[PDB]
Amino acid sequence: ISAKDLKEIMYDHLPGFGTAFHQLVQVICKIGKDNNLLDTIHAEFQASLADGDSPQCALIQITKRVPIFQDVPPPIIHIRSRGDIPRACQKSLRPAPPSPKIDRGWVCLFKMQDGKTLGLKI
Amino acid sequence: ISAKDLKEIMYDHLPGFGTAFHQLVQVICKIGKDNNLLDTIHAEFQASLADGDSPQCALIQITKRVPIFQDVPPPIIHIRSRGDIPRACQKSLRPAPPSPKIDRGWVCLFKMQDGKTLGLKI
Amino acid sequence: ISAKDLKEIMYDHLPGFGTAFHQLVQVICKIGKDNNLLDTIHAEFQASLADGDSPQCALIQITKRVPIFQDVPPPIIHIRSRGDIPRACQKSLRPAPPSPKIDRGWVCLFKMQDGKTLGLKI
Amino acid sequence: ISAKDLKEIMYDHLPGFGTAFHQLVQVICKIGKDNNLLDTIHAEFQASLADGDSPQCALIQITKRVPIFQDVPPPIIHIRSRGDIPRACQKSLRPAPPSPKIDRGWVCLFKMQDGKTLGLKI
RNA sequence: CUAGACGUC
RNA sequence: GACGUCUAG
RNA sequence: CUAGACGUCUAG
RNA sequence: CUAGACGUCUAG
Repeated sequence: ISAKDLKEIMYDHLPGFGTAFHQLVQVICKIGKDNNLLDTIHAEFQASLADGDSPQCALIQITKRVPIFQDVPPPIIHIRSRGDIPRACQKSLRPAPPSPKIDRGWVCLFKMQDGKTLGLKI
Repeated sequence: ISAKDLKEIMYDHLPGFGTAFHQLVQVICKIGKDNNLLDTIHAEFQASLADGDSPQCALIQITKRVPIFQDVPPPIIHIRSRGDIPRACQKSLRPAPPSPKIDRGWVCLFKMQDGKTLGLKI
Repeated sequence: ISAKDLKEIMYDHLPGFGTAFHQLVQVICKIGKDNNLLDTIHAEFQASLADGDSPQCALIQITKRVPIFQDVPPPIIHIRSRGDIPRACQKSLRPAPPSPKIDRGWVCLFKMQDGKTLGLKI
Repeated sequence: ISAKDLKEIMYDHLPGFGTAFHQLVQVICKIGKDNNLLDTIHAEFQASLADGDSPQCALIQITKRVPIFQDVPPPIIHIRSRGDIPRACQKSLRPAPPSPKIDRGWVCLFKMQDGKTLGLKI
């Protein structure tokens, strides 16, 4: 399975667009492709859904049960302005703690070119 | 001159915990113990230290300068989940080439019960 | 200044290997890198040395004088056994209090897979 | 294939008792066992048989063709008297060079507890 | 771990 | 500054 | 020269 | 164990 196919598959289950969970889909598929775990993640998403878990719940479970998400920091994405971040994410931005953890809700860190940093927290 | 004393000596010089180099210590000491070459391995480790080599570089020198590490394949270590691999090792896992060699940086091969196989590469 | 460069600078002034101060160097450089205080830490280290303080004293003064080490808790490090902690650090290990502070000598917290927790205290 | 079964497969081709070659069978099976090379060693034993080589010759072909036997030293076997060595081996004992190698005919080293040492050379 | 060469915003 | 590949210790 | 041997060395 | 190379000795 490809990262794009899993992204699309996870998306078709998500309500709205550009929410924190879409960003999390992006992060999960990115890191998962980077260490050849797309397969396992796919399996876990499917399991979780089949178990009656909501897709957001499933994604969170991936963050907690897939080992790579315990060891990687939330990815840093460089952006231009705070307005580049989708509106559904706006009210979910907050100053980053010393060690933000993916399995504790930290999807990514938005590092702006003027120095500012805002974390995306679920 | 025991595998444990050598393990402890090497660990005492290394930064971090559960890193690729700790695992490499494990492999080096296993093979050395298995063929009574511990003394040699030790001699080479301190010779390298005497050359100004980093402890990491020294372990690598062991693999390059002691001939047996040219002849044995990276060991296969069977594990249940990928989460049995230490956190520091996670970002060093990658698909194995056809004939991976220890003296080229391939510490070991992790065989997962789900079929997956990933090599540990420095 | 990069964390690795600062790490080597600080190491070059430290006696022995795998002491509590080596691990403390690792902690200081890790956190300092996590928020660009590398410059500040470097300046502080160098000023202290020029004033005639031992490098050990300089490191401790860092934990006391640089504000980040009063806002962050001692990092938690996952390891398998107590025998993974370097020998020079062994007699410096002890049960952790409720709120260990970096500026009070608490370098890191070792979390073992047996549940047990040991702090490294200077 | 276990070390004992292969030991026997190798024995069943050998004449006499307590010969240098029975001892060599032991050395080969030990080393192959220690580095999990029993399968390949076996494979070479029959390849040699398929060439029409004498079984003794076949074993020597193992020493020549599987690389590890260039790199592990002849094993030290501790004994009490020279009369502890099987008689068929007596006529093959002689002083050991600084670095005796298995692929050059040095099966093992007989070490007396008084310190004196005799090599077994085919 | 580190060095060299090359590629990418 | 962040990545990638190859090579070497 | 031929044939039996013993040593040394090389090779499988 | 086997084959080469080189010496040596013994015999015819």
